[PDB]
Amino acid sequence: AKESMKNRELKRQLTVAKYAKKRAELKAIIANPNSSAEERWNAQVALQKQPRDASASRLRNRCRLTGRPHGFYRKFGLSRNKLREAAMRGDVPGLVKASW
Amino acid sequence: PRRRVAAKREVLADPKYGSQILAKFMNHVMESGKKAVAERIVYGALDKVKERGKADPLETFEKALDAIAPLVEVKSRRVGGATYQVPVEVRPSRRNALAMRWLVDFARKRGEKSMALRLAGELLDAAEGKGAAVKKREDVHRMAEANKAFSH
Amino acid sequence: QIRIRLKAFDHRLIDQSTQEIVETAKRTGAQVRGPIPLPTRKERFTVLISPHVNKDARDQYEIRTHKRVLDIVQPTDKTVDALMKLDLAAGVEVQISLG
Amino acid sequence: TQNYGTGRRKTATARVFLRPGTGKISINNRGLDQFFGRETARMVVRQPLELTETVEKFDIFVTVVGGGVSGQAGAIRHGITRALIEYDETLRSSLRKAGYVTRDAREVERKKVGLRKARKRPQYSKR
Amino acid sequence: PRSLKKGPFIDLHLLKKVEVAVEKNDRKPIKTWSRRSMILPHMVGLTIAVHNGRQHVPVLVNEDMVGHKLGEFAATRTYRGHA
Amino acid sequence: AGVNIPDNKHTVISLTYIYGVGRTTAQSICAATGVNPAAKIKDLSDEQIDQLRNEVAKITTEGDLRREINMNIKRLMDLGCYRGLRHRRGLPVRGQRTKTNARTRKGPRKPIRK
RNA sequence: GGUGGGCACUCUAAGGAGACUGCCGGUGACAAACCGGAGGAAGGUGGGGAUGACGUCAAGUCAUCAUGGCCCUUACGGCCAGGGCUACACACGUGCUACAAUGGUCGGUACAAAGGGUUGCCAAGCCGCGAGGUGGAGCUAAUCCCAUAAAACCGAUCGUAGUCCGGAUCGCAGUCUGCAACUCGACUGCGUGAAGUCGGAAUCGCUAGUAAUCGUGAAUCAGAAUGUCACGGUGAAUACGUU
Ligand SMILES: [Mg+2]
Ligand SMILES: [Mg+2]
Ligand SMILES: [Mg+2]
Ligand SMILES: [Mg+2]
Ligand SMILES: [Mg+2]
Ligand SMILES: [Mg+2]
Ligand SMILES: [Mg+2]
Ligand SMILES: [Mg+2]
Ligand SMILES: [Mg+2]
Ligand SMILES: [Mg+2]
Ligand SMILES: [Mg+2]
Ligand SMILES: [Mg+2]
Ligand SMILES: [Mg+2]
Ligand SMILES: [Mg+2]
Ligand SMILES: [Mg+2]
Repeated sequence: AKESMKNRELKRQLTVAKYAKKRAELKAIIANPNSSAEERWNAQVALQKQPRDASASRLRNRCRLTGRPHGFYRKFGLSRNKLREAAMRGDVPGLVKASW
Repeated sequence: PRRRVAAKREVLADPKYGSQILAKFMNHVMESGKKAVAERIVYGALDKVKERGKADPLETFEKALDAIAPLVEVKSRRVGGATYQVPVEVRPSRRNALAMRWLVDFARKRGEKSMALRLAGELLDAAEGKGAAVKKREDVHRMAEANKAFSH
Repeated sequence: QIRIRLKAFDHRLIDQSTQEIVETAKRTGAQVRGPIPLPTRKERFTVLISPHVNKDARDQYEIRTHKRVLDIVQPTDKTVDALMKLDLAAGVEVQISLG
Repeated sequence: TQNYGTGRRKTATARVFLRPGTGKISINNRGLDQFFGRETARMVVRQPLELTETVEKFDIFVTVVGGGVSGQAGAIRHGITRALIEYDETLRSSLRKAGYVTRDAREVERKKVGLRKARKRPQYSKR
Repeated sequence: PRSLKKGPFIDLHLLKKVEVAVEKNDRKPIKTWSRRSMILPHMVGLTIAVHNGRQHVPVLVNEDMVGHKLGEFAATRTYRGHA
Repeated sequence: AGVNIPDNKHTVISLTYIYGVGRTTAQSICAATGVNPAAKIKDLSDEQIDQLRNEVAKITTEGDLRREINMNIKRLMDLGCYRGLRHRRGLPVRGQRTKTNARTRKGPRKPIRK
């Protein structure tokens, strides 16, 4: 949870959102059956031309407050040990301790 | 245990013979919650008994139990150097359950084709009193009487 | 014929909002069909409570989502649109259809 | 005419209608034997009739939802018992003695934190 | 295995370097870090120094290794024997 | 008959014994030429036993199958790829554990030193 | 229930009623209380959960965070490409699958609960043996999708064999996600078919919808569960007693 880690992952989603669209039609052309290899290879090399740090699958989300990789819940934006703090103080709306 | 708080649970659901002992035996032969498989096994065994000979299966089953339930049992107690095996008269409720358990246990290792046939064979043998279960019963009796000096 | 849907995280204020919208609905003189209690969503989480290794040390939380459905007949005076600011205030989400 | 009853057992719910007739017995628009195939379900569903010995007098219409076979049978028995009480409200004693009106409230215990089943635990090696 | 919708995968720089070096026949190993690459059928008879993890080991290409990958010819762990 | 085919058995099950035909292949053979797999091969006429011989002689059996499998193994052995190296030490070649539990490729337990 | 229609019911979710030793009998220091009985859906804190007193173990965490002192400041700070955390003579802990006939296959059919989905679910039809591919409907969802529950029941066969048991391992050919499946993904088809015949000393969980067995969902997550957390189906034996 260093400063460098958060900064570089932030740069990662910035770079991913930079193009965020050329990937779509490149992969569409690759995956299109009625596309022919003549232009499909060109789309392949165009896809591989972009910087490697641009795919969505390289994004590992972290806690919005601590930048912690493990223990994440996507309903909220926080980690395992800050969601409890937020909820037990009553900050998180709708969340209560449950028995059922 | 110490509390003596749990009373008995009564379920009496014989589907086609109207006997409580048959339902309890179906409980004994059951494994992993297969009620219906146990019913099929018991009914097949009784049908094999009915087909083999003119004897009706229910009376054969009942008098096979009456020829297998033990009369006295051995219970161990230590004294600091030796454990003596005192005899106690089995309660009228324990004997039925012990007989059923022994019957099904030695049926499971009879060795012939199917469980229904194994039960059939065990019932035929016990109605005359010559199986392994009656050997176990008489072994228990002779052990218990051999330790009659303790009895109290 | 209009359709009114209400959502909330708790039943106090959504019940209050339903009662006040329906009484305003009678006020204009329009027919109303009663409040329909829809099934309430219940979403649960289990979270470890120790900063380090204790797997059985867990705490369990849940969120409940309550829904209500109303409809009316023969409307003429629509101040509900004109009271939309007052009609929903804090934690009640209101949907209108076929206005 | 007719009588109504509702039954509930093991998350299985049943609506029962008693009418005059000759025991047609309909469950979800199909026959009893076509519904419960060769098990004790037929006897356990039939008992509240021979206990009050009016099996031939009543036609029974049944709708069921939820649960498994045994839960469905128990729910039907409970519903028929309640409807029969609603029909001839003097035989409460017989069905109480048989324990038929008593609704069994046993349910599936919830799974626990740190446990595998509701009560099973890991093996506890001490070293 | 890679889907046959796109059979061949090859790194662009390594591909262009190999297809440029074919003019002047095998004279020096081509050093590279792309173990993911698959041997092309048209580059046989040329030697590639693939990254191992600390240095580059040389591999000579024959016909019986076309469908394989470079990384299979540079072992990454040593295990010179327990005893 | 065949190559020591076992008799007194259903046709498909007996046909399974030929090292190169399993259960889907045996029933495919039984279906390509009309025979009843419910019928024991002990009771099949030679006029159809030779028909099954013709059907089985189409793909591979015994000697040629083992020969090609061993040829593949030796090719992997002598190429020098990771698969071959892992395959000559008698260790699992598909990425399974070796820290513990690789006993089918490593045979007996064979203790440690003294 | 496809339509008109009804507000009976079921169900859904809000407000309430009910069980408190209340009534009767007995025991009791005519005290607390104990043993029974009636009524009742529930009787004796009805069942399950949450809630953890003062303190203990200088118990765990400086690596979620925060923080005193000490330490590095052309390196103990940074960016990148590969590799490693996946190694393997061995020992241990926790689980899944079996060793079969209360079973394995082939065909016919019955019944759940809970939950996830608009950077998502992803149908009908068509193409493949299959993983899967085209297609684009509907759904901001008690409406559409995930999404046929399995064990059970009915009919045939296998007839006690290391086998129509068991599936490890290996060869060949593939699909999908992803810039990229060699190290090191998950599934599919064909072939192969290992140990394993109920386990020494020792040792574990469980008192009723429990143990045992059968399926289903979710979080994390592009892809990756025999783990974790939940949901239901079938459904026992035993407790004399306190040496
Ligand atoms: Mg910091
Ligand atoms: Mg990731
Ligand atoms: Mg009573
Ligand atoms: Mg529950
Ligand atoms: Mg141990
Ligand atoms: Mg009492
Ligand atoms: Mg009472
Ligand atoms: Mg606690
Ligand atoms: Mg210390
Ligand atoms: Mg320490
Ligand atoms: Mg790197
Ligand atoms: Mg690790
Ligand atoms: Mg098999
Ligand atoms: Mg207990
Ligand atoms: Mg269960």
